[PDB]
Amino acid sequence: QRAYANVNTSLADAMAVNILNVKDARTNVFWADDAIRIVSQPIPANHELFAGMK
Amino acid sequence: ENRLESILSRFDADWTASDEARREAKNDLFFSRVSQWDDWLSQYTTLQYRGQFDVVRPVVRKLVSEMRQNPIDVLYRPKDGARPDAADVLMGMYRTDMRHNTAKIAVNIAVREQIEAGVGAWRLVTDYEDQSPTSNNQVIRREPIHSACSHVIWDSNSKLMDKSDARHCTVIHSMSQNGWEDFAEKYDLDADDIPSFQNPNDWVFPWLTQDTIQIAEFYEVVEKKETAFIYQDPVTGEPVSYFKRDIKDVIDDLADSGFIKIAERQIKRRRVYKSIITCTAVLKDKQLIAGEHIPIVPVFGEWGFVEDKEVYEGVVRLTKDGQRLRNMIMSFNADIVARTPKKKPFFWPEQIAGFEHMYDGNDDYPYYLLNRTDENSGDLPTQPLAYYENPEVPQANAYMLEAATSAVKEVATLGVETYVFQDNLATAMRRDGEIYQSIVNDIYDVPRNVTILMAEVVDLATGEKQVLNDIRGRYECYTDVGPSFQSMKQQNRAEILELLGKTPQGTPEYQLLLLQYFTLLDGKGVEMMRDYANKQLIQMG
Repeated sequence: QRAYANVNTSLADAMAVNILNVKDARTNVFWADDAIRIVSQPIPANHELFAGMK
Repeated sequence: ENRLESILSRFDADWTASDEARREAKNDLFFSRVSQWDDWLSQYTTLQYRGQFDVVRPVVRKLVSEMRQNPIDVLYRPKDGARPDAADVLMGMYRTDMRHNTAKIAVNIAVREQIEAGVGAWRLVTDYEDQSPTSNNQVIRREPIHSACSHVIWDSNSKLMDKSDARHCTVIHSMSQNGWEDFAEKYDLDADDIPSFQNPNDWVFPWLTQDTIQIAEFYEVVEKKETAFIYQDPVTGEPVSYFKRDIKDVIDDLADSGFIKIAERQIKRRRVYKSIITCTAVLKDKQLIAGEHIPIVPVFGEWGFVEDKEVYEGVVRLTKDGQRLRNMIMSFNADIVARTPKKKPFFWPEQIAGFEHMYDGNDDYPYYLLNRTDENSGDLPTQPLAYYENPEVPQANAYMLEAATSAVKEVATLGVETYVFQDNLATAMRRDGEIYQSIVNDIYDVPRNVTILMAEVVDLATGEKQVLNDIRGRYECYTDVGPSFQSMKQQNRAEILELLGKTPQGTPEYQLLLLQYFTLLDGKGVEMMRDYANKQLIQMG
């Protein structure tokens, strides 16, 4: 379980939470190309809706 | 009035008319090529055994092999009253540019789709070659059409099997991003403006990526009277050349070369125009292509009209009900075998309390002991032991499995033999020969034979381009169907062997044998025999 660690210490009682967005600002977004996925499927053929619809 | 509106009205009419047959053909292709368990993405679906126990596929394989063992090709033959060798040049050109792997593969694809779905098709196209051209620095090649049932939409008002009375036809192209880039490159289109058209496919399988880019090619045939120019050949006679084929290129180069116009008649012919269309605009308008016929050759299985509605069928459509029933019954029986309690004794816990280790399965004991007494009931009640009944396949399931398999075997018998399917393939090849002859007359350099040698009368324009000059006495041969060959030498060898097998042993037998040695291919020993045979024929006169 320790093999998956990603911080040094765990949350220790009254630790202050710093907010990092303090003014309105449009966001620039970076990522690694596989970090976002778009899972798509068709509407099932015999759905309750789309009953008599070709 | 809009060209796009007229084209789309025609396409919508044909697409709506051919709806049922296309859906059944797509279902038959999916049934015989992907999976007999249809209905992907049915919302109400849990995990249950769905096994595929096949009986139609061996039949389809047998039929396809039978059709493959008996190839059929075009065979041009001289007409009635024509010169006895009126078809040699055309046959040579056809064998030359139809010997490649692509033509064979296209015919095979069409035949396999004819066997399974009910309709296949292929196309004929003309390309420019500088290394090995058939004639006039051009080639004519045959190309495959996959899923013709959904990718080729024919003109609705066509009552003929080969679709020779169809005035138009649209072929749908589906491409990925790189496919679209190559398509736009080859047709000089805008690759930045992604195109769109009717999607002819269906997300029926869990294929993780499907195609997205669609174009259409709309072919139309216009039959009209156009002006022809009658000249006088500087060698002898008077030829007829179309005005539109030399409208600007060599209209005065003919005069410079020494052609004097005699008269001018109006002759009625057909022209084929192609348009590249998306669902929103027309990309290419009326690009004129070579030939008089639409370059698409369709192949059918069982074909007909029911009530102003065309229906076709293969070998798979009728067997689907029996196959699906058999798959379902076998799945039910597999579930019976898997999830059913086995045959074990029924015990009261007090009957074996204390001897629980004698029935676990070991073989350490010579018998089994049971408790006999209870303190509050004096003695244990006596009743014969019960065992859980063994799993059994119901008589209904067994009868239905046998009867469904029998029904499939009884209905999956194409013909008695593939005689009718080979005849439909022969019809398609005859139409293919007609189209090829027209295209050859349009673009290739067809020599005219004189009885006074082949005389190719052509000339070059001021832009160094050469315009072929084909006379109107061009349809000197008709189309038949014969064995498939790769070259005229092979065809001549086959003819000589056929004559030899029937001629009795006389003087023509010697003649034919020496002729065979003459026509034989070349090595060293066969070279010696061929030299000897030539010498013998010459010295016998």
